[PDB]
Amino acid sequence: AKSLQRYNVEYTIDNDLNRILIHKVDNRTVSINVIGHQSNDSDTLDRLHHFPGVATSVMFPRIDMTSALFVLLKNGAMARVVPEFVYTNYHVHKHRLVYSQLATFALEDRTVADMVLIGAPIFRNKKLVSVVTHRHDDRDRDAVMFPVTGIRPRNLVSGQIQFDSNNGVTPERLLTGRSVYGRRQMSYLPNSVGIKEFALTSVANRATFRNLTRNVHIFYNDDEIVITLSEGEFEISRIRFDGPLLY
Amino acid sequence: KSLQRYNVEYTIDNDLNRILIHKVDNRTVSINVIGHQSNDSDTLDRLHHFPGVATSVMFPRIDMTSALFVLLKNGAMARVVPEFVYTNYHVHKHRLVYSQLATFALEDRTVADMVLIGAPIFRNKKLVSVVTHRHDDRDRDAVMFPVTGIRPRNLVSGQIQFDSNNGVTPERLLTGRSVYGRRQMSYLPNSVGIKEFALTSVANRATFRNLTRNVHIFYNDDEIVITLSEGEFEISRIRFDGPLLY
Ligand SMILES: [Cl-]
Ligand SMILES: [Cl-]
Ligand SMILES: [Cl-]
Repeated sequence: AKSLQRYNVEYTIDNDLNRILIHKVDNRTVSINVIGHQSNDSDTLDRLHHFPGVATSVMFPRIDMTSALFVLLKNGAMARVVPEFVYTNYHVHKHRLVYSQLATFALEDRTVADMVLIGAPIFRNKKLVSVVTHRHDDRDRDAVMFPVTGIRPRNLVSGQIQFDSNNGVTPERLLTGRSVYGRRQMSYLPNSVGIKEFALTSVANRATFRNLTRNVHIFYNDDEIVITLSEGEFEISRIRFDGPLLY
Repeated sequence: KSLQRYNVEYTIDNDLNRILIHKVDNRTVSINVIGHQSNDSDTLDRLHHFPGVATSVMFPRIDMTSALFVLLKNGAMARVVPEFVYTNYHVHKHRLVYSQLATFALEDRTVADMVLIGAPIFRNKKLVSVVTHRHDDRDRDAVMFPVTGIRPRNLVSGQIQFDSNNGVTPERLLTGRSVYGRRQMSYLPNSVGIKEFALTSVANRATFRNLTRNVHIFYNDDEIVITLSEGEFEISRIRFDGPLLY
């Protein structure tokens, strides 16, 4: 297999897995690995930059929500896209959650969207800035949405959380009439003790939960994301910011 | 005797240059402007906490385009638009409460000096928040006033429980340094340098397990980094836009 080239990127197309593999950037060998929401926990990813959905030996710089980018298509042409939307994505590697709001572009033409392969280079002023990781067919917008992973854009939030649990992180939809405390979402009144008594009881009993297994939960709806870190049932921390969550 | 404006009953305290709100919506309330560190009274525990306040009344979400009216010491009101974003925080009983907040600016310092700590802030003739902190943004040459309450859309809020009795003291992130956990360091030694420090701390994670939890807030004009650490091991970080109200 001989490598194709575009701008500062040498790559190949893998038709079995329907992916693009980047072999060189700026004239040297790189490792750019698209991760699902959960990595394989390989030690060799430890020494790479992590942004949601990717572990990369190459820095992905900050983009804004107004400048045009060019994403490489399966046929060698490129699509001009403006990442003016905001979606949140995440992955877990070795008991560390990496999450961020990310600038996100949309493709209304699903013929073009199907030509965008996992791992496809995303260019800004003829230099690689990111690669295609995840996609989400948005019902309400009737468009396929593509986050552009990399360094946190201005006006958005990113973070990381170390936890203990081996089941990883699985986001859960926040049901109507429920509020979150720690690991749990509950209605205000009992039935289940109810969120107000639970939160008060968990805080009062802080010392019994000290040093127990740390769990991270991600509660989402269309409008809001809540991320909590808990030990036992005690909520060590919470973060709240705008959805949508790419999931 | 109490003064009354819209749904609020209040008094002006001249000795302390602050406004005390006694009633909202025909009932007795407790609205307490907190510094960056509360006195840790148990009576604040059952109140709503938003940065700089503990309040028995809900402060609803505001947007950054609609007009608000802040009550002045002379009984008149200033029309303000909270179009700016600042971050504020306070600590109550080893819990940090922080949030980006919609913030208005007063360029006229004579009017700003008529805005008192605790002054009611009105939206459509109903209390929505109160004046808490202010900041002379000598860059934009205006006095900035956060409007504390529920996190506005597009902004971030959070809370972190920690152990240390010394509270949280923000620190300016110096040029050429990067943060890991409790520390900001340059990349190369002279100490150990942040790259070597972060790797060693992550490798030695189990040696810091269950040690004292500290929260640090690292800031410059453009960015705020908030970390939670046990010993030197960074449990979590969050990064978002400055400025910090401090
Ligand atoms: Cl590049
Ligand atoms: Cl981060
Ligand atoms: Cl919060």
